[PDB]
Amino acid sequence: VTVDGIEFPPTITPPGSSKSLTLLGAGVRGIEIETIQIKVTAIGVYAEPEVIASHLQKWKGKSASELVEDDGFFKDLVQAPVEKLVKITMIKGLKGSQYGGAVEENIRDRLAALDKYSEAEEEALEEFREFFKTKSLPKGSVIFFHWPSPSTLQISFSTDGSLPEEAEATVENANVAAALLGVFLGENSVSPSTKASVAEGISALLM
Repeated sequence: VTVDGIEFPPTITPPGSSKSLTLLGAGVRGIEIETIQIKVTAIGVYAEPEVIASHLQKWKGKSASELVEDDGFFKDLVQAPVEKLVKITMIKGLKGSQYGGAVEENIRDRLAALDKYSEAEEEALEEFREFFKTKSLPKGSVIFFHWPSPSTLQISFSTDGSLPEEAEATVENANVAAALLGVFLGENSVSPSTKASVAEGISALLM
């Protein structure tokens, strides 16, 4: 499986973890320059297939096109209490503070909309901001977002693109954790391509 020349492995064990997760789908974050789509990142989404399948039973029989159009499906996915991992490979290089500010803005907008942005969420976003502050994210580098639990976010990163040995940082906050996942799979998604791919992955899995 490859996305814009970036191959996503069928499985990944999250940094520091023992549980092997399976690729559900992958896509890109696209931004436009005067109507032209530019690919900035490739995004791969991983979870435990047997396990996540058992929380999404209600969606069996539905095709990819049907899941894609159903917002409750992605909500289930986001909310499902199983281990998840998102692997992001940079296609255009960015400053960590740029990548980090963009994600933070997305999350904050989501928390605001849900009316779930209080002091705790602010402090968690600070930790998230702190992670990317002095980092550079060149072409080919990789960020790992790992949700061992829906309220626990573990982050790591390698300039190399190689798999970190361990998680570098942990952010403990249910709302921010879930909103970040939503950046990818949610109403607040930056990547319709990833969502369509994950839908196509899960559809096939449920049959």
